[PDB]
Amino acid sequence: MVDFAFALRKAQDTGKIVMGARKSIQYAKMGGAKLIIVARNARPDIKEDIEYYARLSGIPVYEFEGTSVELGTLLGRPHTVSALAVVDPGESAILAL
Amino acid sequence: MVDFAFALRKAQDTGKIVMGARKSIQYAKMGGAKLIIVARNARPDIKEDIEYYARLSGIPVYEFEGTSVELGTLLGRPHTVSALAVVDPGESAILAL
Repeated sequence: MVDFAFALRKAQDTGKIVMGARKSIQYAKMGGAKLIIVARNARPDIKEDIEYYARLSGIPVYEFEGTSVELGTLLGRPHTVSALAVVDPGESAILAL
Repeated sequence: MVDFAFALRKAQDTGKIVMGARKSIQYAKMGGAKLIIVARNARPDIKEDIEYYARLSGIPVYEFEGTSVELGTLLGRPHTVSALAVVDPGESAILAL
């Protein structure tokens, strides 16, 4: 990952992202996302859940170094965000390896 | 992941793959691979190790449903293979989501 916060902003403004543990799980499970992002302190059960389905389908998982509070802030949401999925990167390089 | 065994064969024959736990760890750690594959029964410490570094860099990890013995067989190696990395997919669709 390169310049995560910038890449995330670019995806959010120009692409399509979906926020929340359940929705991200639905994606890791069913497909339909290009990348799942988890907060470092996302509750263990949620992280393991996402990680299991992500390995099942080969969807990449990226751990945001910071907290669910910091991730919510980065996303401009009035609440914590523990996980999200990138459905379309838009003009972002967030998927670049 | 779609038609894993076929996709893997195509990457192996037309792209670049690297086999082994240490080499895959080096990739998950330093970048340079597009996908890490782990056998279902790869020893837990090795899986966790790869999985940690993969999350650090957002490199996708795919779990092969079968054993390290079966994975070695699939790769035509005379030994078990617990993990590998796809450096170049070649003509393969192994990276498609």
